[PDB]
Amino acid sequence: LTPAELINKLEEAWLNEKFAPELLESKSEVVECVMEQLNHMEQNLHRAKPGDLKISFHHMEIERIRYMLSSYLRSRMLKIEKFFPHILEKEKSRGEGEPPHLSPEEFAFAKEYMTNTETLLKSVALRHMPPNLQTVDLLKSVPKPNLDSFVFLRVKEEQNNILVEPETDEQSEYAIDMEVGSQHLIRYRTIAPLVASGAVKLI
Amino acid sequence: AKKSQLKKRFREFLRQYRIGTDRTGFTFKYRDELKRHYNLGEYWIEVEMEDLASFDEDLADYLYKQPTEHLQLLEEAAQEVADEVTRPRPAGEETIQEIQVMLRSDANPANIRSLKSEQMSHLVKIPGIIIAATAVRAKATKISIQCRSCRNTIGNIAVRPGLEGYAMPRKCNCPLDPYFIIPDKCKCVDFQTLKLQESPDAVPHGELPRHMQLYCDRYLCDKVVPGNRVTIMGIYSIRGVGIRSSYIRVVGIQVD
Amino acid sequence: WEPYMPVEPGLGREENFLSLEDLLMSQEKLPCCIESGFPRLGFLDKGGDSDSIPEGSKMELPLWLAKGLYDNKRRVLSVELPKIYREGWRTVFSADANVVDLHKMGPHYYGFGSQLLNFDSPENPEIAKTILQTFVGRFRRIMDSSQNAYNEDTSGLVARLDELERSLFRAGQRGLNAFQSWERGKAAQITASNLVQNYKKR
Amino acid sequence: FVSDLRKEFFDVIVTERVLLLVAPDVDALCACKILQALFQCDHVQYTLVPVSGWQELETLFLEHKEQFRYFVLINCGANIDLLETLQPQEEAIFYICDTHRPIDVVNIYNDSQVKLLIRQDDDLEIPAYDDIFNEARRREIIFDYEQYEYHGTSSAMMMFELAWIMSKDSNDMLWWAIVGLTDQWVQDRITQMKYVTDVGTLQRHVSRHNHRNEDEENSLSIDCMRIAFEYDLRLSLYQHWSLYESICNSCYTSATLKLWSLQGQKKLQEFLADMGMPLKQVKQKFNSMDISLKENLREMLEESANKFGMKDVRVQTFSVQFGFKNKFLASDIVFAVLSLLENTERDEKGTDNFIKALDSLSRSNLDKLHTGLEMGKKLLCAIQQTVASCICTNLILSQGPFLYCYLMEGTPDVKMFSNPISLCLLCKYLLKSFVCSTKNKRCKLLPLVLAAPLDAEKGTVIMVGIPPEAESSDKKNFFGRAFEKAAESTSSRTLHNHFDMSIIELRTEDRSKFLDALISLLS
Amino acid sequence: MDASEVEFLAEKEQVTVIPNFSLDKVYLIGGDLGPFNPSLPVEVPLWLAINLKQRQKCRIVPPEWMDVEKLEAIRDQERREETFTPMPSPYYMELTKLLLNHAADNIPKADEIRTLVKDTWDTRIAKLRLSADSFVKGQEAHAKLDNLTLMEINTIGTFFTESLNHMYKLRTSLQ
Amino acid sequence: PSALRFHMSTEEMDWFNQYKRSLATYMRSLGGEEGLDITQDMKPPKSLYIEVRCLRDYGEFEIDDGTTILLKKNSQHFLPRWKCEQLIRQGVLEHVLS
Ligand SMILES: [Zn+2]
Repeated sequence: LTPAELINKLEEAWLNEKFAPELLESKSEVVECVMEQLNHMEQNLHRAKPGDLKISFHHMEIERIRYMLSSYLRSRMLKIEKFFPHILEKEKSRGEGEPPHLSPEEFAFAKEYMTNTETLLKSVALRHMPPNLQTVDLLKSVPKPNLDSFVFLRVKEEQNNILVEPETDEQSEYAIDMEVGSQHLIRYRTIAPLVASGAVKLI
Repeated sequence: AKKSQLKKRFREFLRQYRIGTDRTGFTFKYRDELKRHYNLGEYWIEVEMEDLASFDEDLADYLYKQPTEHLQLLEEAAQEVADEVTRPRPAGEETIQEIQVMLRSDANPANIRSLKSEQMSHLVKIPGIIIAATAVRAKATKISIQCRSCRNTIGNIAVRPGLEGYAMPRKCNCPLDPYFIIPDKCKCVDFQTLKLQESPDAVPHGELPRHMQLYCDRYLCDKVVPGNRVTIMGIYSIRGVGIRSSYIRVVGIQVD
Repeated sequence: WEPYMPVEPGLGREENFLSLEDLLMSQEKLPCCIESGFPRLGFLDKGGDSDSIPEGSKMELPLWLAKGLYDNKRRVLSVELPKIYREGWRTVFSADANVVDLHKMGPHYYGFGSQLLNFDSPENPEIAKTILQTFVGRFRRIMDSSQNAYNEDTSGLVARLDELERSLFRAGQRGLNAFQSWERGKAAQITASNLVQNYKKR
Repeated sequence: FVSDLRKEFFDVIVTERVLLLVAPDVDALCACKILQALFQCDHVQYTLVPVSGWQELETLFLEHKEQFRYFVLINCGANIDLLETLQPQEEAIFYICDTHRPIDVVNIYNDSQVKLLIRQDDDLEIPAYDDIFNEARRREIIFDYEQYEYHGTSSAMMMFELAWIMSKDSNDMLWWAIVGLTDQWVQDRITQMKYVTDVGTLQRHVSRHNHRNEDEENSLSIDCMRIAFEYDLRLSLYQHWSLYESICNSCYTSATLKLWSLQGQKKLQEFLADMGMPLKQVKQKFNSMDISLKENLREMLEESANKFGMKDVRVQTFSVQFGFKNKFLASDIVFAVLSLLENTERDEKGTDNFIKALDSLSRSNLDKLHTGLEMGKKLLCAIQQTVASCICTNLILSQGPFLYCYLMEGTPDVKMFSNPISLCLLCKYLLKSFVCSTKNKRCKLLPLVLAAPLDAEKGTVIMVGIPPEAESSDKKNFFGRAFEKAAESTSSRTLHNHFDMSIIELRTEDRSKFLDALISLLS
Repeated sequence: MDASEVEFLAEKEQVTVIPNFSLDKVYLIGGDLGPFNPSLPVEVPLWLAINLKQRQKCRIVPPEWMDVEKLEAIRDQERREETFTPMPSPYYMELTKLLLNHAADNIPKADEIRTLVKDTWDTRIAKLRLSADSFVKGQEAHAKLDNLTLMEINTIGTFFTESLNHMYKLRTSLQ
Repeated sequence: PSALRFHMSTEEMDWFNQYKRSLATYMRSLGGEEGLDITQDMKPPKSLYIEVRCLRDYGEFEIDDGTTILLKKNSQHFLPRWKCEQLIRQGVLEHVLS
């Protein structure tokens, strides 16, 4: 893995995270590698003599990569904040052998956010409520991801015999043979495993 | 012919005019406006006169002195450009609609009492106040005729704009004058006539204000109601011995 | 990057518990008949002199109350469709959908029409079809109005659109202005958010 | 006295924090624009702060005396001893690029902080160091050296030279240098011969940059700046408003034809008839006139002017055409920027007035330029009306060797002339018109001292004076020294805040004694 | 995804510049920058080329596809096929805008290039509008948008997808 | 700012403080040493130094070099981008383009 391939993987993860309705799989290894490279390059730039153009080149590159990393992490944070209860419930019932969806820091942040929200709602309102009505189930109040949203994608590995609208026969053509390099407009529910396995890129 | 060259020059003006500097960016002004208006359903554009002068001074100078043919060529060029910008139109809208071009300029306005007889068939800019209007009648643009005896048909005849008719043929090509206009095979547009009165300050002392008849067509109808101050840009034209009534074919209105 | 992100309303037969717009849509009243009388609730009816609402009375209850008290047994409450959703208006909608004023008919047309499907009726397959065909027929004009309108007063174009169509219009207008600002080279300025400026106005 | 600029000025401040102080004048603004372009190209941090007078200069220096070490001053702080007033340190280095020729002797003979960027090849008579610093001979030299306040070379030309040495010169910098030179010409601060020499130099540079070639300047796209040399007319803004108003509101045509008088109007009508242009077209906007009338306008105008006693109706200047519609002349930019700098309706936020004036000089703020053009038209009309009113009613009295005129408070558009540059322009225009009108031979070679009600509350009147008009004047002004001596003699309360000593304030009470003492001193 | 981010993805293509300064090899995280020899071509990412041109330190060489004849051929091909056609670059509009706005004295015949790119863009946008209208009218569930660039998608995105989401919600409610 | 705080309840203020602490902890958790501040860098980068102009008096603004800058209305400084983005977004500075 050349560093260029690491940057390309970071870009692909950023773009895939931006257009996905749910919270995709964590990629903490890429984050840590990119952070380490940036940290080393900061000192490598600091040592260099002032007045050199290489300083400008390296500083511009660092500013160009830090933005992408921050945007990816910000998207993940927003998605965690919008759907904390369902994400936490899915994390509790996680089975071994399945890739994790949350880094430990994100898991702690989600726990703290849920605790803050529950404590605030309880203290402000629920205390003075009638005794019978004082329990609110956050698993049935906070919204859920809309896995039926339409997305744009570019195909990397060929897939054949893909079923469009599997639950209805109203569609005239129900079979799609995706080639390599083509782009399609289709629902997210149909092609979620393809995005998960890296065979399809959301652009 | 020179008509084709003039039409090509107008098309180039429409397709190549840009506004802005390289420090911010460039945006084509009339092509984008044509596309936007055609998609919205409004088939018209408002072409300034300083822009056309800056692009081609000769073209602007041929519009201030022979407005009829040059305006017709400009409208045809606008139609062709609008057709090419939105070439893949949705099903049912293959046929291209006609575009009406309105003019505007920042010149100092003239007076109604300053209109000489030399300035006939020239673009003029006169202010005033509207004091009358008429009901929106119909004016034909394309007509088809048919013989009464041998029922020969001569379709797609064009009628000049303004208060000008069409002399029907005598020979049948079946008595003399055997041709009648087919009612349903006629394309018509809106049509209105106004009366412009001289401004209350330009009137000399001890004299009643003068008037002037106006002509409005297509999207210019129902834009001004009596009692509005307007600035009119139009073509001075004619409709006792040798005396002819004179009106003003309005090609632009700026309600104040 | 929009700073404030309120909870989106839920289209279809299901609402969102935390949605403000869905909390106002259900407030709209719906014709109902009291199949079994409500004793000791006659104080609600100002005209009625008795302290108990009699059996068989008809009232325009809010949608949330009708949903709460409804039961398939139809022994506590029965629901009558509003006038806009009966056959008479459905045929008019089928005639041409771009001429009606879905802001005066009801500020939330699609949402309320979908919520009407919770109550069982023999006309639901027709109500759903009418709503779908209305949306399909009105989509194209909304798209053309939103995309091709630059630097022009839009109050005349959004005066006959309900809230869902108004949101679509906003999306189209913000998708056009971004490109136009990019081409003119005004997208390279670091600018404060709208919320900060609005706070500064105060 | 700085001999080299690529090594002693730029490289010293490349990796430091510069602080630019710019005086409010068009030449200073152009020099500042060129310096900012160079600094931004070389990644040099700087702080740009407006400076108006001596007091503001001192206060702003005190504010940032610790945060910065290297200081650069443009068109300010060169005719006085900056070291004594500011009291700087050894580390601080002051770079000064100012057009005032009577440089302070102390700053000339100093190598610690004052590194003057003023060119040493100018007409400057430097006194001997031993005579001044080593006694009546010293006073004689002092009086023979600091007698006048004639201006010098343009700062923008020096900035363009600095950019040229570094090979970082673009068309935008050449245009700013041209605008600075034309600003100097318009204010009438340089002689005609020096203006012609500078025009020749800038013409050489323009010919270098605009290397026209076949199929190279044809395939070259529009929207690229194209500066060209043009021997054009002597009319102000004649391409924006009508030709008639331009003729009636200029300075050469109005003074030569005596347009303030009815016989002048008749002569103007005869001139227009002789040219052969209908009165309708002449009164229309220049961009809407007939093409045929604009074919050979310059030649016919020159001929019909030659018949009517007008000779110098053609001047040498430059143009610019960056796109389809945009096209200006140097004097138009000068007038627009000057109007934006000095505004009375925008008296609020004077620093914002400076900001708008600076922003108008960029090719991305053309709307501000157009507003400046409109304001310049209004200013020209106002000064013409005021000159006509002053001449017709005989408000100018030959009080001894110098003429004295005072603007009444009730006089319309009097708030416009409280500003310095507007007052100077009014003074020059009024003097030229009066010289053209009057018949007394002695009065034709006399100076003018104009006044204006600067502040009503404190009873302060602003005063200005210009050198006597002549066919080939040296532009040398002695009014500052005489004003100072008369103020000391009368124990008057006068202020010299402005960087030009010829402009001072004065209380209403001290007016009469000051005037009488000035008459006695000039006798 | 705003247009600035789409530009940010188009500022990584490769262009050839002819520097005037001299510099040795630079080891960037994304690649190795070739030796900088005056009057010698060295390929650099577009952002570096733009910065160097703005700082007066290079001379941008126009890309191969930026020719009048090639662009006319592309425009004629686009106005001939019903569906979309392959483009000389996936970021042709951003490349054209940036290069023609920041370095026009080096590129010759810039005006005709800008006039032809605009025509191709207009035709492709009209085709995209037809595709959207046909998608909604037919109540389809899939569409094959081949050879379509990112900016053209960004023009109509966030409006097409939301409309399709609402249509799907209104389309399966009784189920 | 005190203006926004005046309209906030005490429990809401406690929630805000706890949210801020959790956010800071998450920021520090990222990577080694000081973490990557997600709040900054909210727009694609284009150049290192940007020309800015003050819009109000803000005392003096200090940089890591140990030297402050007197922020006075209608003054311009050619500072690097990464030091002024927060000030620009708050409304204390304005980005000046050529
Ligand atoms: Zn016949």
